[PDB]
Amino acid sequence: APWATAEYDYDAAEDNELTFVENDKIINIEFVDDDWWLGELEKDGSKGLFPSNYVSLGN
Amino acid sequence: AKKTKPTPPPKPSHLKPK
Repeated sequence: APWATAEYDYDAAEDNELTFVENDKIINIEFVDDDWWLGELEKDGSKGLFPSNYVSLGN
Repeated sequence: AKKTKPTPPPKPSHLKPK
């Protein structure tokens, strides 16, 4: 799946959101939702919905 | 806390715990 990088220290506002800190790499991205995609952190392997606007897609 | 991060926009209500 697509991948993305974090641009802001995101602290998952709703619980089942993902959480990352700037320059954080995200992978295995999916289009679970138009606005919140799902991830997998390449650095730690964490998955969760994230507000695509808090991150930039590397694809 | 952070000072410079977008506001996590709405969330499709079908993607919440439980």
